[PDB]
Amino acid sequence: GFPIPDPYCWDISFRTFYTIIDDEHKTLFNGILLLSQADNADHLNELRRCTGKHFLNEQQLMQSSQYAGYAEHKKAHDDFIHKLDTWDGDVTYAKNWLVNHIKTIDFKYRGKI
Amino acid sequence: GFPIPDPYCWDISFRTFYTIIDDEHKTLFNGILLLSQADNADHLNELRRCTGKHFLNEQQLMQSSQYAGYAEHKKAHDDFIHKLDTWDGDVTYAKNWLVNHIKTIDFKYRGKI
Amino acid sequence: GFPIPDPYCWDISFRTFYTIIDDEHKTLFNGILLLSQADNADHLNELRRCTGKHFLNEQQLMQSSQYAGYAEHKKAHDDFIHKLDTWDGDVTYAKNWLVNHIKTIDFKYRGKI
Amino acid sequence: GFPIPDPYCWDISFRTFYTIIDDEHKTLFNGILLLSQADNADHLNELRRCTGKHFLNEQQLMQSSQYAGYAEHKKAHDDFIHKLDTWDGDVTYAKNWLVNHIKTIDFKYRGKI
Amino acid sequence: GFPIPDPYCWDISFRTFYTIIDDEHKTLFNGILLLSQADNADHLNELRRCTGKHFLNEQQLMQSSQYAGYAEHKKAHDDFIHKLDTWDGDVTYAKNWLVNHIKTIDFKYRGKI
Amino acid sequence: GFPIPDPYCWDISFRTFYTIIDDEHKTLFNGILLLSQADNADHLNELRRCTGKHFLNEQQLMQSSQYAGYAEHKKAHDDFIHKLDTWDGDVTYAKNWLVNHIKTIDFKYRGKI
Amino acid sequence: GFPIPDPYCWDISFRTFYTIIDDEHKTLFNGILLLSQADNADHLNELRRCTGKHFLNEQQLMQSSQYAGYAEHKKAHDDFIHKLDTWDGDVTYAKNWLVNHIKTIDFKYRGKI
Amino acid sequence: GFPIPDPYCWDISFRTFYTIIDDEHKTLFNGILLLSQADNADHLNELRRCTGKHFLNEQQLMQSSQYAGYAEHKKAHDDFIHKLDTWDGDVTYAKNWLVNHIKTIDFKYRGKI
Repeated sequence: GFPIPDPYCWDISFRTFYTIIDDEHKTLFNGILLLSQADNADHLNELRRCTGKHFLNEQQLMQSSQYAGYAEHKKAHDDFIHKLDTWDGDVTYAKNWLVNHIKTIDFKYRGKI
Repeated sequence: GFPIPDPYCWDISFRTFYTIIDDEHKTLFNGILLLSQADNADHLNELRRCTGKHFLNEQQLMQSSQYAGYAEHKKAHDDFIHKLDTWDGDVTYAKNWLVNHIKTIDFKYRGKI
Repeated sequence: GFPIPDPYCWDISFRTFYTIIDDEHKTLFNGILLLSQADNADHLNELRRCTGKHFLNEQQLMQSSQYAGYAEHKKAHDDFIHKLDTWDGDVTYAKNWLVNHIKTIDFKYRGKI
Repeated sequence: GFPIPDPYCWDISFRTFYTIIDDEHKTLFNGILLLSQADNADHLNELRRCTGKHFLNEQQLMQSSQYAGYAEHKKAHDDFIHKLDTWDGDVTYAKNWLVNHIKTIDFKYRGKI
Repeated sequence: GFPIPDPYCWDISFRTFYTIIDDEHKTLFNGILLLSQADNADHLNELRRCTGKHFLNEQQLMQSSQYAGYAEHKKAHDDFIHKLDTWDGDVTYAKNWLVNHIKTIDFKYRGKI
Repeated sequence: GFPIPDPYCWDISFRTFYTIIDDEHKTLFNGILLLSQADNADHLNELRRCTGKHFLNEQQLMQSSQYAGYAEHKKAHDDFIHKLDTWDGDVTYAKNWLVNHIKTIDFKYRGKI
Repeated sequence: GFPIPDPYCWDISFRTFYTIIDDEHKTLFNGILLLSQADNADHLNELRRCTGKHFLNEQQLMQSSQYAGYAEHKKAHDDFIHKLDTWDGDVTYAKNWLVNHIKTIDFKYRGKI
Repeated sequence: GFPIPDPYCWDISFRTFYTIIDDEHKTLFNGILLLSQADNADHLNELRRCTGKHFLNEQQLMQSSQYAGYAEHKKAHDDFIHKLDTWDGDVTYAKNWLVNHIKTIDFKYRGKI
């Protein structure tokens, strides 16, 4: 278990060293913070758009080097989209999910893509 | 039921806030107006090309954020192409179809893609 | 000296056979049509954006084949941008300008770019 | 004169309806937030990179439609780059600058680019 | 039956009005002329590369507007590649094939893509 | 001093091993061939377009690797554009020019760009 | 059997005449040399990334001209990735594999793509 | 003052964490290695091409985030191009130059571009 930032914002400990990836991640932190402030459709739309987009871009980056962990990673992503598409308002889950995802799954592709 | 513009041209009430989308939509209004002036092959070709192109671009935009309503939207598009490919000269149908499509189906992706 | 379409909308007599160019032209016609219905800011912004975008894209297209008539063409474009930036509500001027510009200046690059 | 969000993070009141622009803005907010926590080099590099990248992309976007307010806008951007290149630790200035810049200068191009 | 140019070179009667397409077609005329001069591997390689490339690009152009005749056209292309991949030295067939293909199959997509 | 192919068409002795470059060259040969059959405007426009496009693309290619012989090369190109812009019907000049240009100036960048 | 360079580095005998391909190949020689110096995860990651990327790019190049040997070539590539993904430390195999691959399989696409 | 790798090949101590940059650097190392084996034209062309291409790409990368140290960096690059354009066979200079350039000038932009 990694610490959950408060305020729930990206910090340099999340750096992957892929600047486009890092810049997209900042948008996912932000989407989750807005929902924590107000659980509404606008905020969910914002997060869901940024998530969908980030997951696809990152997947494309993985495929460009035929990354061996692509299948498993894509599955993790798809499971989170499902959660956003069946949103129940569990912001705590989302806060945790994103921190652990970056620091354990994204961190495993560093130097391989 | 939304009002059918006369002359059958795009107005700012159709704005989606995606400038490329709006610019493509203007070409679909125009294609339908020409057919209303003269139901010939040139006019149908023009509309059919612009429709095919717009539908594909918009679909690509939807996919870039893994838009959850993609499947349903694509199906709506494909049904209209079919109509254009089996054209019977029913310009009234087309005039209605396009107004309702933009204002109810396209308007639902705003803020999500 | 060419006729002014009424309603003020693109027709196949304006085809340049550059589909990209034709599709952008359809947006300039629409832009002038809106102004002709309501001379306001939303409508002028719409024409202005489309005009600026079309003129630059067309200019790029000319540059790609090192078109001999570029400088003269670009000077024509810049003059019209200038009129839009100092709009005076002279919708008749604009209806006229566009019709002649396409049918005389743009028709000139066909087959050369 | 606009309120400063606390915590210093992007919110939907800043939406420009250009998703690319909004997503880059989220990175400038985060950049200023880091500096507000720790005024060090890692944090300033992060803000500086994101700022330089966003300003140039936004500038390109303005240029694509030959935006009339470009020169004034670019001069605003260049002044802020300059402050970052001679950073003085004035985090309050930066919090302020960004908020007003978006809500006044960037809001101005909406519908024109 | 259309006349077979002699020398076997592209002329403006083959124009499709798509400059990229026309420029690629010129390379197919050339590939067939070389083979007519000397039926060797170099010449076949040249034609086969240019054919493969042209067919794919043109197919991509067709798909961008969801051209209704794509399937039939692609099949015609694939049948010619097969011939090149099982080359028997029948230059007369190839000379005929290309003239008839452009003037009857390619000419049918004009204004639709 | 190189032989002039008859018929005036590209052959593999002109290969530069840059497939893009070779394919554009084939269009310049064809352009000169048309003029050699009929010295008219359709034919000159065709050569002129292809020439302008090829020279700029090749120039870009040179620039991408910061080619040392660029300035000299570009000056050669610009002189020939100039002859085409003041065409005098001297088809012999053109047949000659192209053959030597490729086999001397273009052959020089091989392996350096 | 072709000679194995020592030091295990790319030389001009490996030239394919496709500069992007040659530049990528240099990265595969380097990846294998590092492993020969120290069989660790960093070195394997480096080679595996460069291999995955090169194989995909080259495959894309093959497909752009509908290269007839694509299937067989892709299979050869996939078999090598498998080896890297089940790495047993047999650097000798890898040194041999790459030399023979370039000089017999890659060399067969020259002039065809 | 950094050690010179022997054999003169890239190693992970040179990583900048910009995979594109690292992969281009590997080509400069190889270029200098060839010259170190045979001081001829094929080898110098190879280094020169790769150097020109890498320096411009890296320069573009710097420009994309409006890097503060660009002008100083570009001046360093241009000096080395100049040495290659007036090659004197001083391979020791080159081995040295590259090692220090990366480890001092290039290492400086990390995290800022």
